[PDB]
Amino acid sequence: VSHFKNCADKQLSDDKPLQCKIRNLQVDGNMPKVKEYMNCAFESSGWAKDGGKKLDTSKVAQDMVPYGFNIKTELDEVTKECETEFGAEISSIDYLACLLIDEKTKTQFKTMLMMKEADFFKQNLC
Repeated sequence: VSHFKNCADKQLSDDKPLQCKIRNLQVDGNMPKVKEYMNCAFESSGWAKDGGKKLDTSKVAQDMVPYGFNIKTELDEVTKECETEFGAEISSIDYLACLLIDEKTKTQFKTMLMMKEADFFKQNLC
């Protein structure tokens, strides 16, 4: 199951340009539809809890095992810093950005994401 493709096909079927930006990991929460999309994709991946307010790092870690990674402690640290920054207003797009910006997590997370969600990320969207 590609959670990212299923969310894109159901929320963004008429918005290939935004799908391209998502493919390129060049989106933020100020763009219309992005907070909604990323909550959809993180929730069906088992990552977003409480509608996007919390992140289950144990599920992220589970998903990374087939790619040879185990950085659960780093995921916990980055997630905690993200929560301190955004507080009650946090959502999945913020957790994504935190993971993609931190040297502790970004390359491992992107490898898992590109491989596990290949059915979305491989598409000719741009």
